[PDB]
Amino acid sequence: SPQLDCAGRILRLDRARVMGIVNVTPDTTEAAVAHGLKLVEEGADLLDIGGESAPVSVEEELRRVIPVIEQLAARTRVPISIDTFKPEVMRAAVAAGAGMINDIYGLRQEGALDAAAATGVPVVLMHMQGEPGHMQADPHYDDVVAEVHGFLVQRLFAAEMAGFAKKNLLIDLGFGFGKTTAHNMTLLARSERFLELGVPMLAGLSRKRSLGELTGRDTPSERVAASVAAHLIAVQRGARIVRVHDVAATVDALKIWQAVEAVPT
Amino acid sequence: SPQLDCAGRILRLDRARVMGIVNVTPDTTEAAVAHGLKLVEEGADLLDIGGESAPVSVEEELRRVIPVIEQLAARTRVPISIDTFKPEVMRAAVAAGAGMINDIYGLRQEGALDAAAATGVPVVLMHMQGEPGHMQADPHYDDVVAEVHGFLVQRLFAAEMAGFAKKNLLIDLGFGFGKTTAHNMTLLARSERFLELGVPMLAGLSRKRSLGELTGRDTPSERVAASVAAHLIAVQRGARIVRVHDVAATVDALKIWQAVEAVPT
Repeated sequence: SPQLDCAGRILRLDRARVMGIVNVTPDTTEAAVAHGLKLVEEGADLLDIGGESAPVSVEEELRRVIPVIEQLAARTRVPISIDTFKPEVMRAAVAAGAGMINDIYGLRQEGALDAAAATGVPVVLMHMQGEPGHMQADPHYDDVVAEVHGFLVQRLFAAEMAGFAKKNLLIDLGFGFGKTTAHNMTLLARSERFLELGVPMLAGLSRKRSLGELTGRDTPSERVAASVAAHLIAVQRGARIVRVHDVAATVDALKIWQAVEAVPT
Repeated sequence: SPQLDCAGRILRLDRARVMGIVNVTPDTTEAAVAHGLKLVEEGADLLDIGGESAPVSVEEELRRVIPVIEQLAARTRVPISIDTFKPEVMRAAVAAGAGMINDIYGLRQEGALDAAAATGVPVVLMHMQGEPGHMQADPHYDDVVAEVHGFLVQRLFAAEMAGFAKKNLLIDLGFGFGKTTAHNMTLLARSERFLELGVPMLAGLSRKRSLGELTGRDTPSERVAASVAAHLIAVQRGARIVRVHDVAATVDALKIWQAVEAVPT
């Protein structure tokens, strides 16, 4: 069973780990720092800091996330991830204490590939159809599994060629990003097939629109039970990190699961 | 796909069904009926009416549950189950419109076997160590799976000898009833073993103390996420009815499960 060296903060991947979501959007720094610490006390094994909400300028993104990373790094021991697709924010976040990069664009932004390689921290390669801010309105796939797989194969290849070590790579199937409810459930059901790529898999389905379509819950905050069910299924099918808003609820569910899995067959 | 004929109210078991818990305890009648109606609109496929809390006298148990069954039967189309171990309560409830008997004692109360046979409604044979009103302080099992199996085999045969048709029998592993948290997790993990009995399996772990022990939650109403996880796992391992307090939450989880399972492997 592998583990991540998150710039010195080790995260074992023998069991599923919970990544809490800390969005810094309008002081706002103290509120976000408090929010992360409260997620840690609820059981979060790591925190994901993001400054996007009009897309956010690099200067504003840096002003939003750097103080929150600096402070959380000094006030918790869990790995602190930076949720950005921009190379300057990757370099600066890591310099302020981030030990992981979570990139919705899959290092496809100009300079992101080389910048993330040079930081030496683990990087999550997400799949999305489209570009940050412009997701496909009518997503389409001949074979959503094969295309998401093919994309990940080539980003992983680019990462290796750009100088990455394999221990520093994760994949994320990117539920919700340019995908219908059918695409999402199909990827989730066949998600175990992506384990053949040999890197840990991160899954994020927290309060996603597809969960609401299936259950009829139009309000995202009413989608807690479905998110717990979704992340449990993702974990059963090989996801070893789950990115969630509802940390305590996900933590509780994983405890039931771990106890069930410990029984010898 | 099998089904229960609950005194004329058909309950299909092609997918897991949600049984809502309606406890009638001290106008308490109008409150319980309203609560039953609310569980139905939240999605409950059937309701379980019980008058126990100190053991309750038969006169009081009937005074509590009969009006609630009569009225709920007249205002919903769902099966109404009576949660009792007592023969008189079984006969009166079924005559008042109950279409199922849910028995913690496994028809072991004096006269229960013959009384329930004569009603003609499906009956849940639960396993418990101990007696109604006196639960075991230190439950023990050499082999909890084999012993729960052996018990259920014998209750099914005794029911067979009393005249039951198989369509009128379900089993219930009785999580929490004369069981440590460890016993519960072993039974839950290996619960698929009991599908060989050839009858539908009902699972109830809603807000149970064992979930609090696994998660650290002292408040039972703080145990929803763990109840959702437990019941999803129970359904994945063969339970086709789940008995729950948090109906809307469990329904939302089961819809996610069904959507994932509909994808072709």
